[PDB]
Amino acid sequence: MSAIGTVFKEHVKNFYLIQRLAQFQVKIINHSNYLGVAWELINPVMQIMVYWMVFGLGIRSNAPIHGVPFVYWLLVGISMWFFINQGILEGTKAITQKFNQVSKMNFPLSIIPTYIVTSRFYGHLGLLLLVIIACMFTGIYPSIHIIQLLIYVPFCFFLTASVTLLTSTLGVLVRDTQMLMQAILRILFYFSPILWLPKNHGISGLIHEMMKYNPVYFIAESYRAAILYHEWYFMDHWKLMLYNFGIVAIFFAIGAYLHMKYRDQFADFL
Amino acid sequence: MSAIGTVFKEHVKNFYLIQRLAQFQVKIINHSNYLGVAWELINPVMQIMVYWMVFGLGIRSNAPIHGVPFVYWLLVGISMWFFINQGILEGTKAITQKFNQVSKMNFPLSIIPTYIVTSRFYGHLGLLLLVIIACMFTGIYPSIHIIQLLIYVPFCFFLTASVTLLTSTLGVLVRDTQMLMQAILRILFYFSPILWLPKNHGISGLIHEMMKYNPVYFIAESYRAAILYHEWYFMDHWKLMLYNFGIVAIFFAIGAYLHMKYRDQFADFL
Amino acid sequence: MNVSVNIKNVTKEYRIYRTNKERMKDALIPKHKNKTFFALDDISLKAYEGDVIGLVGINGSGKSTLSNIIGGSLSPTVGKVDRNGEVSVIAISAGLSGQLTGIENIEFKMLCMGFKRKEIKAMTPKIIEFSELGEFIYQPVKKYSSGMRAKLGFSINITVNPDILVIDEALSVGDQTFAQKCLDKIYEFKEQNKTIFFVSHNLGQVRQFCTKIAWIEGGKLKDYGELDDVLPKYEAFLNDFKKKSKAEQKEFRNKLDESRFVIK
Amino acid sequence: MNVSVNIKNVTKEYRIYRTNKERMKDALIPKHKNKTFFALDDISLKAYEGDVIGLVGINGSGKSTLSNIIGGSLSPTVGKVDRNGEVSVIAISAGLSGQLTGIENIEFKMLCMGFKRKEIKAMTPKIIEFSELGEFIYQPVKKYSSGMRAKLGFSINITVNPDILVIDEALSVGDQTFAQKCLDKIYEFKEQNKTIFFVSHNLGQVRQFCTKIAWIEGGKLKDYGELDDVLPKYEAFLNDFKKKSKAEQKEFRNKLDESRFVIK
Ligand SMILES: CCCCCCCCCCC(CCCCCCCCCC)(CO[C@@H]1O[C@H](CO)[C@@H](O[C@H]2O[C@H](CO)[C@@H](O)[C@H](O)[C@H]2O)[C@H](O)[C@H]1O)CO[C@@H]1O[C@H](CO)[C@@H](O[C@H]2O[C@H](CO)[C@@H](O)[C@H](O)[C@H]2O)[C@H](O)[C@H]1O
Ligand SMILES: CCCCCCCCCCC(CCCCCCCCCC)(CO[C@@H]1O[C@H](CO)[C@@H](O[C@H]2O[C@H](CO)[C@@H](O)[C@H](O)[C@H]2O)[C@H](O)[C@H]1O)CO[C@@H]1O[C@H](CO)[C@@H](O[C@H]2O[C@H](CO)[C@@H](O)[C@H](O)[C@H]2O)[C@H](O)[C@H]1O
Ligand SMILES: CCCCCCCCCCC(CCCCCCCCCC)(CO[C@@H]1O[C@H](CO)[C@@H](O[C@H]2O[C@H](CO)[C@@H](O)[C@H](O)[C@H]2O)[C@H](O)[C@H]1O)CO[C@@H]1O[C@H](CO)[C@@H](O[C@H]2O[C@H](CO)[C@@H](O)[C@H](O)[C@H]2O)[C@H](O)[C@H]1O
Ligand SMILES: Nc1ncnc2c1ncn2[C@@H]1O[C@H](COP(=O)(O)OP(=O)(O)OP(O)(O)=S)[C@@H](O)[C@H]1O
Ligand SMILES: Nc1ncnc2c1ncn2[C@@H]1O[C@H](COP(=O)(O)OP(=O)(O)OP(O)(O)=S)[C@@H](O)[C@H]1O
Ligand SMILES: [Mg+2]
Ligand SMILES: [Mg+2]
Repeated sequence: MSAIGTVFKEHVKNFYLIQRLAQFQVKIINHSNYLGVAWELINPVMQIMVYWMVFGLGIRSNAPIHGVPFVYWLLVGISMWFFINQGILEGTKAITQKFNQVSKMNFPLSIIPTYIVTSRFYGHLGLLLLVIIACMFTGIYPSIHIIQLLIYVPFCFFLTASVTLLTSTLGVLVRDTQMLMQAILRILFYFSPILWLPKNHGISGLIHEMMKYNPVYFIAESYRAAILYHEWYFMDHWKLMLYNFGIVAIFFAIGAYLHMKYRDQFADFL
Repeated sequence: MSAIGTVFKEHVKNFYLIQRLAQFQVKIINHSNYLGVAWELINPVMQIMVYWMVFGLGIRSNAPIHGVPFVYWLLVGISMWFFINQGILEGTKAITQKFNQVSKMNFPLSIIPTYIVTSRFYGHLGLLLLVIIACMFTGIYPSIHIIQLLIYVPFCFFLTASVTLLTSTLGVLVRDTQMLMQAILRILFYFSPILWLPKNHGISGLIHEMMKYNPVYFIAESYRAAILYHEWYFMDHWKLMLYNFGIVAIFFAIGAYLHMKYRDQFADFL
Repeated sequence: MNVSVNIKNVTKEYRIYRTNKERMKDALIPKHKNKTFFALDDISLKAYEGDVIGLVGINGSGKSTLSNIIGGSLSPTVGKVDRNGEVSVIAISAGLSGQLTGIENIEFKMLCMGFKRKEIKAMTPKIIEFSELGEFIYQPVKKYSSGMRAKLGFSINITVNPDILVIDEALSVGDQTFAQKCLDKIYEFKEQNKTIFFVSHNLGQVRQFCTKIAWIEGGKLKDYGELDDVLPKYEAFLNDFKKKSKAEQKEFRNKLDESRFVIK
Repeated sequence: MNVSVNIKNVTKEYRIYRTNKERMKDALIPKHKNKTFFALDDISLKAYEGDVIGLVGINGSGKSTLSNIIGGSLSPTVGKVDRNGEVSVIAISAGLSGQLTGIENIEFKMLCMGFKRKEIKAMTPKIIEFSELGEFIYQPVKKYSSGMRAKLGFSINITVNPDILVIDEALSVGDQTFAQKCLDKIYEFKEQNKTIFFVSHNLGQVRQFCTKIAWIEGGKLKDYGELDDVLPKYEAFLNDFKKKSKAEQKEFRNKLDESRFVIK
């Protein structure tokens, strides 16, 4: 219970520090590019074009889903994926390559994976703004239901930050854990509603029912209901939202306890 | 023409150097793992299980293909993928992070992406041996047609090495090029016969005809004909093999010219 | 008269492995016996306010381990360190990024040392003036020379105001025209009565700077006391070592390393 | 009497950018005018066999640029370097990996310097004996101390046999008990009549080691000649610089940097 308060207080008095270090990390990883920090926008867009060419034309021949054309349906669903994948991949190893540069300084050590996640959250916010503007060009305009993004986008950030806070400590203690994340993230990607809906294709009693336990299913569905379908998603899916909040709380609790136990000994595992 | 002979001679008097530096690179990237260098085997196997759970059970309900069960069909087809993806990804940036440690030594600079590729080729060879042993357990035994692997596995290595030799020089001159490879490799992955065959699903006149221009289609099909189907693949697909050899020769020619032109100036672009 | 740093029975032990099989048995078996190396072995010394303490000894003695334990980066296996006051370490390169420009590195390193936004905006220009980089402060750090990078790192690192200061291997930095400013800044740190720990092999700077000597030999505190009492004995050991044969020096190194290794 | 290194009109120019927009215009426009920095400006000196040449100068003068141009790592923008003989550079850390053990680093670094398998297997044990690491030669290099890593890197680097040798900032390495062996090895390199280029700020080692001095000031060869002719004038410049005011030193630095920057 002291671990929760410690990690929470180190996150709340260092909000500007997290934002500025995330901006510096964005400038660091894009320094030698001619296009600069625009690649954080360009590379997900190219991957989106690849995924629409494969899973839209090759699988269902660009058929509409729920009265929405497939390109915008996929565009709202895949918007948070690149952030989730990149934040979980890069911030699992964040303390592994960033502890030694702040070890001799009095630094809040629990915010290192958080700013590594925020460096991808910037590109997520830019991509989401472009996705909303691109959805404006068809006839899907923002209704009153779009203020649910003020709940859903911070939820995606907090899920990524809690998972990253657990997996960064586990990666320092066992390096093998970072190798596990490649298979884990493909499990989270393909077993989700982002590229397909298993209602008009195959079995719903096993494939679609087990997809609800993925937090990705809630995040993609919630953004689609906020942006595309113009419905309040929490009227019919409040139990799923409660389960997702419990998942976030459990990940944050276990991650905050493990970090407080091993933070003094991190030089030993590195 | 002097560039071709120069790169070829630097590759043929440094074969032991390439092998030993590749072994050292394998030991370097797996040093802190408890399981050691076994992760080069374990992580593709876990990804194989994910891809069979998704594209085998979810898409076609583990239906057999060409008289072969889907798990072994996918197992022979996906064996070279992880090597191709990892070698093209890591060796595009090989001169970017490895030039400065050999810049002041008299070193053959064209073999750096080659040993970075060979470090993944070791795990490819181990995975292919396990795939053949796993295919033995059903009733598919090695016939006389398996000596085509002595042509096809070096072809996969040489394709990866030629593409890597071009893309390493382009990455030093323009860093943006390394950002392009993420979308390019997904294009090469999904538009191929590794996870599906577009004959029993959809259009063959456009999707399946354009898949022949992928070198991946030849490599997966050739391994399957050598290992599973027990046929000589070059009787019916000699034109495709000639096209693939021409692709390898063109990639090697353009990569060897660009490397010879900019190798003295690499410190300038780094 | 008031104790600033109190080190009581500090021991640092490292498990030593040759294969991955040994590492895995030690991790998985609750009573596995393995080779253990004593980087430090029962160190007990206390520092007062205004003490400038020089850590001397041969390579691999354990003075960087003791300095990192004092600075808080490294945890003791056994014993406790009690510090009254803040601790700062002068290591010039820890926050420096080649990709960032010199102006960007000053803010990033200063944020990582814990300075606030108004403080960084206040003391950026005298850091720029002290570094004397000129037009290259808007250029990336990977385009610098080694002396320019060292000057920028020292200019950022010298702006701390701790109670306990730890300096490793460098009182000064740069060429001959820059070293006197570094000496003046370090002597200004000495003038405000701060506990300074100095780790170096340069015995001239140690003699002209420090007031107490902590001699570390083989993970143990060989001697601790005043500079004029302890430093001539370390110098006598140093001149006595070169007058031995190669077999005698190898015997001394083997006898030193025999006690530092133990199966437990 | 025979020329070993011949440097003729060597100039190194670097394009200087502040934004990515300037970098992109220079790349895409055939006659774009941009700020250019002269790291070196028309250097002409020739070295004979047996010459030990010290490269002196203030920070950012261009002596590492000239040493990398001589060593072959860096290409001149203009001019030519003609070398009769092989060139080796003593840089201790270039092949050292923390992940590799010291025994593994010796083979990896030696393979990267271009030694053959039989040569590496022949001279591994005297490298181990020279490094004096003991039991830590089977331990990973990231577990070393800084002096141990420096000793291992020097022990691997000292085994080259070139015609032209380039040494940067370190004749010796380690503590006081190890530096004499490094001095003996470097003096043995001097004894077999090799052209040695030495780049350092330590004027005592330069005076006791070198026979000729190349003074570099602001990217230009200020003076080149015998040690007793050129080194007292560089020392006189060094003592003259500290007796100026801060405004005079800033004026000298600005006048030095004014000629090195040009729009072209
Ligand atoms: C690089 C790009 C290349 C792409 C590579 C190609 C691979 C594409 C795979 C195609 C696929 C994947 C489904 C996706 C699953 C996603 C969940 C996974 C989640 C796991 C984590 C999509 O096929 C879909 O599934 C159904 C299959 O028909 C169909 O459903 C409909 O069924 C109702 C009647 O039962 C119907 O009344 C109602 O309208 C729908 O409900 C859908 O409309 C169809 O789009 C699987 O379907 C396979 O393909 C074909 C479809 O036609 C099908 O072949 C034939 O079908 C007809 C004769 O049978 C014939 O007429 C077709 O001409 C011929 O084709 C195969 O037999 C089938 O097995
Ligand atoms: C695929 C690969 C498979 C193989 C993987 C095998 C890896 C297992 C490693 C075990 C591990 C990882 C945590 C596990 C994950 C988190 C769990 C939850 C995850 C849920 C999502 C947990 O080790 C923890 O160590 C704690 C030490 O405080 C200990 O605390 C309590 O312990 C006792 C009461 O039990 C009690 O005496 C103690 O006082 C308590 O404090 C914990 O009980 C113990 O679990 C870390 O091991 C630790 O490593 C340390 C530094 O190397 C090492 O300390 C060093 O000390 C010297 C230097 O200073 C030097 O001598 C050595 O360098 C080393 O000895 C520890 O000794 C070692 O244990
Ligand atoms: C998404 C992002 C979009 C933006 C991307 C824009 C990037 C474009 C960059 C252009 C680029 C990349 C090659 C292109 C890719 C390969 C092509 C094939 C690919 C097929 C798969 C090609 O630049 C090449 O440079 C050669 C230089 O020898 C030149 O050769 C001939 O040139 C003339 C006759 O044309 C003739 O006078 C010359 O003598 C010939 O030798 C080539 O013609 C020219 O193409 C590299 O630019 C080069 O960068 C160099 C170091 O920074 C720079 O030298 C430096 O000199 C000083 C220091 O020493 C210093 O002053 C500066 O540091 C810099 O000046 C070069 O000047 C510059 O040109
Ligand atoms: N993580 C580690 N695991 C095992 N041994 C270590 C580790 N870190 C340091 N050592 C050993 O601890 C001993 C002393 O470490 P240091 O304090 O760095 O040496 P030192 O006294 O500073 O000597 P220098 O730096 O060469 S003057 C050396 O023998 C190191 O090899
Ligand atoms: N890639 C580069 N781009 C631009 N300027 C550079 C680059 N590399 C070096 N410089 C500049 O070139 C000048 C001289 O470089 P160096 O030779 O490294 O300096 P130096 O004479 O060795 O001085 P030291 O190392 O501090 S004693 C410095 O002003 C550097 O900032
Ligand atoms: Mg230098
Ligand atoms: Mg040290």
